[PDB]
Amino acid sequence: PVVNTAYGRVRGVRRELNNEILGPVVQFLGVPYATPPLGARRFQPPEAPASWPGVRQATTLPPACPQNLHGALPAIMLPVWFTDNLEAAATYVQNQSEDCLYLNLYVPGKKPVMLFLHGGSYMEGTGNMFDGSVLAAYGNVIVATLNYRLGVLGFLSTGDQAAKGNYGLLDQIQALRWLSENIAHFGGDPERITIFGSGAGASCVNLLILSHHSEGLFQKAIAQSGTAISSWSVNYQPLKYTRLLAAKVGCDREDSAEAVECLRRKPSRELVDQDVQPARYHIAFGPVVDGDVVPDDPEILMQQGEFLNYDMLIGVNQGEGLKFVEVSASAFDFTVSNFVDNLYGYPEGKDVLRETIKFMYTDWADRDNGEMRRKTLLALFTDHQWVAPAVATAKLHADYQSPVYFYTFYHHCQAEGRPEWADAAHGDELPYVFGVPMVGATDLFPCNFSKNDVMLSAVVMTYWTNFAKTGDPNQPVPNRFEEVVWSKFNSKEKQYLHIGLKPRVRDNYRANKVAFWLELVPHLH
Amino acid sequence: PVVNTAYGRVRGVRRELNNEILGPVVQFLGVPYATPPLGARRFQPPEAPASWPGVRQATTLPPACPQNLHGALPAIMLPVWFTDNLEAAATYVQNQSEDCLYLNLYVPGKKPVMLFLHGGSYMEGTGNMFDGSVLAAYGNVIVATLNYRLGVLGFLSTGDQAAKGNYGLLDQIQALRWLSENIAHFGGDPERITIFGSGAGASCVNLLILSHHSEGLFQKAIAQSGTAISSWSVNYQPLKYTRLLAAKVGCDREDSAEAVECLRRKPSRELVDQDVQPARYHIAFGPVVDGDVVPDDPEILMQQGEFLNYDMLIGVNQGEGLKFVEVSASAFDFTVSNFVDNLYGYPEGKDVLRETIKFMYTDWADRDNGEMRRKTLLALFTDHQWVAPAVATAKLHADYQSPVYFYTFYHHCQAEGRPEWADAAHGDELPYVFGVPMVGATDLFPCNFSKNDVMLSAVVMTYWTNFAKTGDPNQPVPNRFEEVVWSKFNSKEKQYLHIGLKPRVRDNYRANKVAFWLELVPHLH
Amino acid sequence: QAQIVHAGQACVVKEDERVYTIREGDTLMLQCLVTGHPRPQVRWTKTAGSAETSVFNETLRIERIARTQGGRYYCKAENGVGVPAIKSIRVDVQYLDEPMLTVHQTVRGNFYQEKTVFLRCTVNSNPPARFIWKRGSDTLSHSQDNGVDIYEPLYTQGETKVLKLKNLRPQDYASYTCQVSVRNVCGIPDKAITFRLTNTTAPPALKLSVNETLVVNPGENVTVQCLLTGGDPLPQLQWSHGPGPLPLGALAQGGTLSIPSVQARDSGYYNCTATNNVGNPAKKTVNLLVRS
Amino acid sequence: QAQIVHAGQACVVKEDERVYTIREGDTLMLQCLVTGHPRPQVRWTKTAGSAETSVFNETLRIERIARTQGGRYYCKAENGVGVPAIKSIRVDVQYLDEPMLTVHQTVRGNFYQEKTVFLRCTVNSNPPARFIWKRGSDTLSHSQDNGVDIYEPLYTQGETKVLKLKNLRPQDYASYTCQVSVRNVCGIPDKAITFRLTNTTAPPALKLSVNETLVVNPGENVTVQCLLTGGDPLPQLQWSHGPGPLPLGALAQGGTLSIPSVQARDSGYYNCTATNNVGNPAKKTVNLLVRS
Ligand SMILES: *[C@@H]1O[C@H](CO)[C@@H](O[C@@H]2O[C@H](CO)[C@@H](O)[C@H](O)[C@H]2NC(C)=O)[C@H](O)[C@H]1NC(C)=O
Ligand SMILES: *[C@@H]1O[C@H](CO)[C@@H](O[C@@H]2O[C@H](CO)[C@@H](O)[C@H](O)[C@H]2NC(C)=O)[C@H](O)[C@H]1NC(C)=O
Ligand SMILES: *[C@@H]1O[C@H](CO)[C@@H](O)[C@H](O)[C@H]1NC(C)=O
Ligand SMILES: *[C@@H]1O[C@H](CO)[C@@H](O)[C@H](O)[C@H]1NC(C)=O
Ligand SMILES: *[C@@H]1O[C@H](CO)[C@@H](O)[C@H](O)[C@H]1NC(C)=O
Ligand SMILES: *[C@@H]1O[C@H](CO)[C@@H](O)[C@H](O)[C@H]1NC(C)=O
Ligand SMILES: *[C@@H]1O[C@H](CO)[C@@H](O)[C@H](O)[C@H]1NC(C)=O
Ligand SMILES: *[C@@H]1O[C@H](CO)[C@@H](O)[C@H](O)[C@H]1NC(C)=O
Repeated sequence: PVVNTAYGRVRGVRRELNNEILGPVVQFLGVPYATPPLGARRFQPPEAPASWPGVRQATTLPPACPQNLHGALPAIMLPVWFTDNLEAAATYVQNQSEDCLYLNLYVPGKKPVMLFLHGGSYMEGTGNMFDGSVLAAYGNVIVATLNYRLGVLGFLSTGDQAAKGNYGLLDQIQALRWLSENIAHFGGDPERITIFGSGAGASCVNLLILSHHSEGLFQKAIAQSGTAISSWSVNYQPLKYTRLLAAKVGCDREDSAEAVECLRRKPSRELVDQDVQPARYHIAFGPVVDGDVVPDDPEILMQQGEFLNYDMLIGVNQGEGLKFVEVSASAFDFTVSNFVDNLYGYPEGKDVLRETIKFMYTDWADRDNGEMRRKTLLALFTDHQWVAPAVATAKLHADYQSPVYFYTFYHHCQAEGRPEWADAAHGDELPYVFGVPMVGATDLFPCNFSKNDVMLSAVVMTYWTNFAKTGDPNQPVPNRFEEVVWSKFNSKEKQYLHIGLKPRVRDNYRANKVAFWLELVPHLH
Repeated sequence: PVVNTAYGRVRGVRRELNNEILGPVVQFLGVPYATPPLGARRFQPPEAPASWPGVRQATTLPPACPQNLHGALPAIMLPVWFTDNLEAAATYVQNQSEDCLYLNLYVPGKKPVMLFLHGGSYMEGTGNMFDGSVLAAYGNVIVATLNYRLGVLGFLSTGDQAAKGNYGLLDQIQALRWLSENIAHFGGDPERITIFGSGAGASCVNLLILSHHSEGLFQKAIAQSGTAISSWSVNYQPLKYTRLLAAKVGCDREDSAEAVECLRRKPSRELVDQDVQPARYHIAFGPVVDGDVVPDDPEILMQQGEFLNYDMLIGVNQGEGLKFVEVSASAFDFTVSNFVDNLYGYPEGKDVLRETIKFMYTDWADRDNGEMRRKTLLALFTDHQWVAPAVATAKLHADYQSPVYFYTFYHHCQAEGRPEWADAAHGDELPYVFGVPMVGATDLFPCNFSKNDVMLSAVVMTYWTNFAKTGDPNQPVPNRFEEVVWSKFNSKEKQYLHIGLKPRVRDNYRANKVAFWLELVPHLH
Repeated sequence: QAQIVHAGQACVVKEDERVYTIREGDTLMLQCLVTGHPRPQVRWTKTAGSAETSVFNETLRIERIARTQGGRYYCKAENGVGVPAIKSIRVDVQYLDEPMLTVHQTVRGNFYQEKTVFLRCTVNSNPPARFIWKRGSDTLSHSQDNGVDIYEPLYTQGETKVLKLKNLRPQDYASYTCQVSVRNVCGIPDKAITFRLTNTTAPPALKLSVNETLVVNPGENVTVQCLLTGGDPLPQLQWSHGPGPLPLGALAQGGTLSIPSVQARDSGYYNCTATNNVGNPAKKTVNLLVRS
Repeated sequence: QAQIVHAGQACVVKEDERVYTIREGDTLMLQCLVTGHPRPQVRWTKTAGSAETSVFNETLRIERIARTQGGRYYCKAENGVGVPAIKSIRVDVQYLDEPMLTVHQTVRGNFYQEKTVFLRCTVNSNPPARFIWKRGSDTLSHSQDNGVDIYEPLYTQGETKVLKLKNLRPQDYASYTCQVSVRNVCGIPDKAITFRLTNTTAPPALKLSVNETLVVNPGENVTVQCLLTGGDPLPQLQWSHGPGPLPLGALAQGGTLSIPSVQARDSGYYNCTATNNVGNPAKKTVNLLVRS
């Protein structure tokens, strides 16, 4: 299983899946797609990788980028399965080196390509957690999982020319170029490339939709519970947190090029172990508005129509922000108070906004018990952070004749502390996207999978791969989903597909709440 | 059919109804219950009537109080059938004299008493429009319809001692005393007296609930689409409009007793023909807070629990305020603007209030067409003027252990320009309360009555008379209403009976809108 | 021929119409005056719901009036001549209880740099109270020190007010006083309560000297200890049983619970709670079980 | 080895970063500069959705740019050495159209004494316009003359502003001017529009010289008159047919509609409307029918 590329020759490894219907796949774990950003190339864009004359043996998972899961994790914005199973996640990142710019391919006549941008919170994670072999063997698609520079080493910016930032996004663009001029060797199609991600990875997806550097690299995009307009999507105070971190590692020099200069000397171990606390519901190191890879504010870019007509498949889960609620009336008042003060910049009129928000999210048929208060808090965070930005993005893109397909994931997976009667939290759609029910519960996703889980997983995998092929999620390959036509999404009808055990297509999801946050809350202040 | 009273002897007249199931009744049309308030007694409380030695022949309808239906009617707050059929209403008021303090009795072993306080807008109407003979012959109850002083001659006040006001309410109290010590001669029960009215008459009902002068006079009360806390319930600028009217009739003297003194000389014809325009959604002459018959603000009286535990039966129609809407987005903005400026005293923050009200009453699943805009305006006025004050009154009274029964009238009567698919407007519950379907469509209520109308009329008459008897609307005498238990009303459950073709008992009517107007809008300003 | 006017010349507080405004506990007396060609009957009725709780003397006198006796009254002349006379008074009985200050830090992780602390003050007063927040001897507001907010939460009937400390600065760790005032309507003076916020201020945590479910044979001696593992302001501890109290059980110190002899009646839950107004109270349960 | 920097030294308006701000219709020119060891390819691409509308010369020049040509552009160096170069510009094409003033009295009955009048001003401008209301030569607000309000309605994208006259005083019957300004960003000067509110200002009413449904035989001569029965500012009248226009029909004066000869093609509705910006336009319909 050796294939030559424009750089070198790579030896893969064929493995059989834990499923009697799914055959074998060929895996290429750890092919380099960019020169290691080690010395001068730290805090620098990624250039083309080197060339090796022999055969590099990419039969083992490459190292993850420098992380720190010891203490102070962003449990609010992290996937729930990640926060619950920190051990089964930490086993995936025992090998960390700054030389982490590699990727992994999963291959079953030009097959489509599907690269997965893993998310979380821009400071952790790895593509090694996602075994795309099942999705590949089911979908007749090649599945790619890369590793982009994280946190400090990936998004440190000064707002100046010393550190423009967005280095991880540039690594993703470099992997897109690599696949554009190297997947043909693997029999793949550079003209049917689709990127998909969850959480912060989906934020990166929308960002690359708005970027110029991804002009000819991919055609379709899938945002799963992630957007470029949410509070934690983009960093708008890069120099602030960069100067805090610099002050932590004895690197506070009033010249940005000199502070960046000493920062390139300090070892990655002593940089990733520093914990720069950001503002509530924000990030300290992430994508920034460099004026280059992100030309301007993503919301301004989407309102002015300054983007290309990629095919977008957006969607949200029912109960994202499960970690946000884990209620007293006083506690309700307090968390709404911090909500308004943090997400709206301590605005004059915070009393009006706070009281009308507490009113809007209070079922008055019973205003006594705290169970309902918990439900309305869950709906509060779920609406403001995920549902409203998703509907706004799908609307703005669909207005300029971009084909958009919207989904709402309602059925989740049953685990300990996650009963099947509760809501589908953040990140619970990934097990069905990566065919986890069809190969057994891994230690990271310890779910009591039932036949319904397997069949639903096959349905959503069918939708996603069909979208990667033809741009319509239900056209190549069509037992609850009977003749359900996942209709398009436009600002008129706003139709979405309700994915779950009982599926249907509905016309306006949370229209009153979405119109509340979008069209009324701004005028308040 | 001659009966002696404490004052004189009266000759009635027995008439047979236009129904083969309902037998005959004895009518006493025009018995005097108070001395004519003609000269010095104009703008004065009503004293006991005179005594006649012979037999007064009360076999003809007494005259209506001085009115003016020529020009400038309050079509917004008037019953819809009244505003549509102004001719069939004007025939009832062709005889007008200031000596109008008479009443009418309808009698089928102490029978219960049910006096009807007719409403409208405090400046017109008469009890002669309501033939209680059908309700009497069906309900085994005596039905009374009086005539109280209207408009100027009935509610002119100066806020001083010269004219305390509330003279019409005092006429109603005088009729309550008359019936308390004279209905026993007619075989009626002075200990089971129930007052009921619609519109402004129901406002008067709640007022007499809060009054001290009605201490021993009646036990049960029924408010139909009328409340004492709405904008047009009570006049709070009596001296203003009294001085406007005085300036109109050459009676502007800076001493209140002298202006009242010249006003007693001017003939009633030249006083009722004057049209003093009030503020929008207000009244120029009506009940006032005299500190006597109304001790204080009715809302303060109900919040402080300063009332007696009468049995209350409140309720609202689905689409009251039909006349309010008879839509462009610009027009929506304008009428909401005048709504806020008039009903909230031109308050600083009118922009916040206006925009959040326009948001709260805008179905966002379709915000394009004007049909829905008309529906949300109808719901706006219906909620603010009738639904929210009704729920607030029932809640405040029920909190102090007053038995309250709440109803929502959904099915209306089919007439020209009033298709059966439209909403039950203001005053459309009266034809069923007075058994109109069972005797044929009068010229005032030209409805295409069907069997459903007759049966529903029998159901609501059964409820009302049962309430007049035992205080429970469904206990004496129980074909859609199967085993429906009209449950009580308390602030916990807030249960109401949905009256209509498809009846049920539901727990919280318009809870979000009621909580909006009651608990959120006040803090805005 | 029946007229009534009542004088309110009793030991009632002065103010600079129809309302009789007295301080709570003071002596109320209202003097109803009648006028009739026949001697009319006097009545002092309190507005209580009814489809003999009335004083029939010309003077309505109550030595010690509480909030419960602060409704609306009215006197009435029953004379056969004409309409009986009626005059009403609103008896407004005013007071000002003592304020209650409670800290609320609303915390898991320390991933964000916020360090937000709330200070909720609560009172019960017939006149809606006015709240003045102070830091030591500094009446503070947002226009003075913008590191704090002050607001009155809705749906609490305005009996509480919250002072928010958005991000704890070194100057925030000080002594805060909630000073509540009725504006001396009945001469009632303002009251105050104070809390010291420091680096170690924390809610309470409880340690139980037994397992959760404690199994005991009849007639044995049971002693359970309630121990503290957290709470900078010294928390107070109390025990409880629930539905049926136990005569044998005693609580000499807030931590020590003692049952001399045990019968199957004594089985059930025994909840020890520690409450120092800094966070949610600490609750540790002893499920005492008796074999049978 | 491929670098690009573009100069924006064209006939573009000055301002006291990455944005090229030009007045509408002016000449745009953007100069892309390349740098390469091999001669790289130049590209001036407008961001238009696609999964050859580009100028391949170093200079992007457009003589007359409208609003439609005011998107985002970017130049790109395609050189085989390394990553192709990309630099973007937002071309902000600004303008200020003419304001539109419309009165709205929102009236049935005259039962209330309100007499409320609204004055809605509307503009279309790339920079969100600033609105200044005047009464004659008096820039008015609520703090100056509290008999008026001024607000910008939501859900209209802020292109309109409303001046409310709550109750018409004798001084309200005057001349009101809406003056809109872009603050001279491209030297664009402010514009204005005026309305005279008087005692007789009223919306238009139309009289039809025929019945509603007009029956006509083929080949006949049809002439319908549209007459005015109301509207103080002289309304303007226009006719219309709807789906299919008629060649024979002519409209010499706004009131006179003329059809020389009639065929069954000419059947349908003919709506005459009178519009003077005071209320809802007046609409009278002639249902022209041809026998068959
Ligand atoms: C002591 O704590 C126990 C907790 O076990 C309380 O028991 C709860 O009582 C409520 C009352 O309805 C039940 O709904 C819960 O299910 C019970 N909890 C259980 C069974 O674990 C008990 O009420 C407390 N006693 C007090 C506070 O006196
Ligand atoms: C002229 O007026 C007539 C009114 O009769 C318009 O006819 C309406 O067209 C709409 C279009 O869907 C229909 O929904 C209505 O039912 C029609 N009204 C009827 C049949 O009475 C006609 O469109 C107008 N022509 C114009 C404005 O050019
Ligand atoms: C998970 O286990 C429970 C009980 O042990 C069972 O009721 C449920 O059906 C299981 N779910 C499956 C097998 O999917
Ligand atoms: C009223 O008349 C219409 C048609 O003329 C009829 O369809 C409807 O059923 C009638 N309603 C009745 C008789 O109640
Ligand atoms: C704050 O408290 C910490 C312990 O929690 C202590 O170490 C520190 O000295 C304190 N700061 C002072 C006293 O200024
Ligand atoms: C239980 O304790 C009490 C007092 O501590 C003591 O009087 C009693 O004897 C004890 N019970 C025994 C020892 O069985
Ligand atoms: C106002 O207009 C009326 C006619 O509508 C006219 O009679 C009156 O004189 C006018 N007022 C003036 C001109 O001051
Ligand atoms: C109709 O009118 C036109 C011009 O008014 C005229 O030329 C024509 O002859 C007329 N048709 C007749 C008279 O049939």
